[PDB]
Amino acid sequence: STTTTGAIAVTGGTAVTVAQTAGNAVNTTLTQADVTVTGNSSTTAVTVTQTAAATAGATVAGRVNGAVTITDSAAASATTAGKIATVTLGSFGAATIDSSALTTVNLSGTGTSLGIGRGALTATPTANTLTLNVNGLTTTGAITDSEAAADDGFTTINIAGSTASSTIASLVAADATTLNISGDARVTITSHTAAALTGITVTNS
Amino acid sequence: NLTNTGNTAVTSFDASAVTGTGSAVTFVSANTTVGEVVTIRGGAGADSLTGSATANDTIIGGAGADTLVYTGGTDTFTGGTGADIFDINAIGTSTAFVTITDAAVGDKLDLVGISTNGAIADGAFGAAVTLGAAATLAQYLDAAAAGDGSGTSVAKWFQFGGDTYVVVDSSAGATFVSGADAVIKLTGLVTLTTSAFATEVLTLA
Ligand SMILES: [Ca+2]
Ligand SMILES: [Ca+2]
Ligand SMILES: [Ca+2]
Ligand SMILES: [Ca+2]
Ligand SMILES: [Ca+2]
Ligand SMILES: [Ca+2]
Ligand SMILES: [Ca+2]
Ligand SMILES: [Ca+2]
Ligand SMILES: [Ca+2]
Repeated sequence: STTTTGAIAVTGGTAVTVAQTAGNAVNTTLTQADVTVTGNSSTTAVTVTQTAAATAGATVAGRVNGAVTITDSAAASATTAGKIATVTLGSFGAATIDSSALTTVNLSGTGTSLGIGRGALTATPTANTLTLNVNGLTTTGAITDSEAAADDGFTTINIAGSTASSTIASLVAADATTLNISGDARVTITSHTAAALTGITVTNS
Repeated sequence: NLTNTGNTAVTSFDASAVTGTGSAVTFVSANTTVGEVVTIRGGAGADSLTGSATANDTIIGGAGADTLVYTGGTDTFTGGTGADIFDINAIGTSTAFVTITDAAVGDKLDLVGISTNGAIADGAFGAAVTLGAAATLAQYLDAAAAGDGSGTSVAKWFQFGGDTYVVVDSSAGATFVSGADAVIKLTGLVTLTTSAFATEVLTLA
């Protein structure tokens, strides 16, 4: 259809995958579905794939991407652990994650913004390594560490570019210290805002 | 797992006779007698043995994945068989430092607690510091700490007089400063060439 894909909501599960596609005609624009996943305390992983965005052309099928909102159980808790460790995205509009157990984000395709929050845990976190595997990713806007600003963000960010070029329009990580870009294919960061950086280290081929 | 708070006369903890795959013994010395000889013995289990900053702790795990904790003073560590972790939580002096007697392939060296300024290497950081035919321990230390550790702490290592040493430089000048720079002795020649830094955790290869 050209009429837009209606919500998708998931609650609970050991692992969640929601895979949208868009198959609209060559001169139309379909805008895709808003996704919400809310883990229960078994939810280790979440994946939210969509069809890549494109501009409606003569022979180009047009797609806009849906917002994604991922939330762990213990996102609002001061003490409870949190279980969502890995999140995979494959294109996205205004995406959010909120998990104190988050270590890995896998990115892919066409994105608008990712905001990463960690759970409102009051305890000072000890493991603070964001692994950020990219592959064919392009971003309109910012990957932000929303937690770093007023709370305890990631100190070391690792970006592993893989099998295709990636371009992050903006990377905002106010508590970041080390930044290591690794792997297999070009990673481009058009603009970082990471005032506390003491080193950047490319190891990428 | 034995809570030991306020048991300050204890100079010998001997859990060595204990027996299962995982009959895991936890102990923390509450001893505060300055310059004491304290002996801490683990069993067949994956044990968790912590000394006192006050004390010259001899700590010995048995079989299994032992964690031996350094707090201060002249300590002697022996994790027996198994993947032992030597968790270094204090800086020490140039005289009061930890000697690890039997560091072998599989054992780890957790330096998270001496990352004074930032967080260690993260690479496989492994070319030994080499000095002249009659270089002194004092010289090898100064040589190892030559760099700038003010914004970012760095690991180095060397071999002097038949034993292997690891250093954390957290300072400006090419003086190893007793206070904030740290040395760790390892009995014997152990080659850390190929061995790699996990987070701030060195796994022997
Ligand atoms: Ca928060
Ligand atoms: Ca907090
Ligand atoms: Ca902060
Ligand atoms: Ca043991
Ligand atoms: Ca001690
Ligand atoms: Ca052992
Ligand atoms: Ca061992
Ligand atoms: Ca530690
Ligand atoms: Ca120095």
